[PDB]
Amino acid sequence: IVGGTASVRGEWPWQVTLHTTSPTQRHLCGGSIIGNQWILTAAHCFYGVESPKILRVYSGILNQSEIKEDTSFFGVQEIIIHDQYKMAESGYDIALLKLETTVGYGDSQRPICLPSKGDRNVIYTDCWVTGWGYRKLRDKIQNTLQKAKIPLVTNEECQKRYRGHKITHKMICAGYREGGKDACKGDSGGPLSCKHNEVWHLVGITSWGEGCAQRERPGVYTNVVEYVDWILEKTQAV
Ligand SMILES: O=C(/C=C/c1cc(Cl)ccc1-n1cnnn1)N[C@@H](Cc1ccccc1)C(=O)Nc1ccc(C(=O)O)cc1
Repeated sequence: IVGGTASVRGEWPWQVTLHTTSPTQRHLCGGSIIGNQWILTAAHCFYGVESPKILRVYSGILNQSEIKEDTSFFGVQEIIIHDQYKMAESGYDIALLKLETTVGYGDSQRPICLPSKGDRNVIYTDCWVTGWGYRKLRDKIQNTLQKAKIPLVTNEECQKRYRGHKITHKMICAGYREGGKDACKGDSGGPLSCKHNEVWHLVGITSWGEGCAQRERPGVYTNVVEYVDWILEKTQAV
C-alpha cells in the first residue's frame, strides 16, 4: 500500500495473508474471509501454483512477525479459479480457496458481506484498500497491515486513464487524479472494503495497475458485485 498508515489490530478482520511454502515460506497475496471455509482472492496469485498443498491462510494477523512455524493457519483444500480467467488485465481475476477446516468467527476474524445485487446503483464514498504490499514500486512486503482511503472512479474515467486496455464493467477502479495512495506489489487478492449504512461490503479485489499510485493511473479491482452469482454457484453447490 502506497501512502497508507498502520492498521489497528482487528480493524479489517476479514483480511487474510495467503502464504506459499514453495520454495520458501513467504506472503503471496491478500484475501478476504467471505464464509466459514471460504477465502475470496485474485486468480493471478496462483500463476505457477501447481497444488493447494503449498498454501497457508493466516487470519487474525496484524503483523507478519506474528507468523512463525508454530503459528496456526488454514490449509487449502481446493483452489477455484474463474474458468474465463486468462490474465488480470483482461478481467475474471477472481478465485476462491476452500479451506480444509472451518474458521471460528471472533473479534479477530470474521466475514465481510458481499455487495447486494440491488446496491449496484449505490455510490460508495468510504472505501479502503488494505494489505502488506510495497509502499513504493521498489520495496518489500510490510510487517504491519497498511490501509489507505481511496475514492472510487467511474468506468468512463478509468477507461480514459488506460488507453490500449479494455476496462469492463466487471472491473472497478479507485484512485486520486494526482496519485499518492494505491495498492502495490503484494496487495493483490486483498479487499477494497466500502462502508455503507454502517456495514462493510467487499466491493473490489485488488487486481492490477500501471505502476503504483501514479497520477491518472487508478488501481484496477475485480468488481465483486458482478460476481455474486459466480461466488454463490461455487460456495453453495449442492
Ligand atoms: O500485488 C500486486 C498488485 C499490484 C497492483 C494492484 C493495483 Cl490495484 C494497483 C497497482 C498495482 N501494481 C502495479 N505494479 N505493482 N503493483 N501484484 C502482485 C502480482 C503477483 C501475484 C502473485 C505472485 C506474483 C505476482 C505482486 O506483484 N505480488 C507480489 C510482489 C512481490 C512480492 C515479494 O515478496 O517481494 C510478493 C508479492
